[PDB]
Amino acid sequence: SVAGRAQGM
Repeated sequence: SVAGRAQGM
């Protein structure tokens, strides 16, 4: 999900 890039990991 995009939540993986929400922080940049």
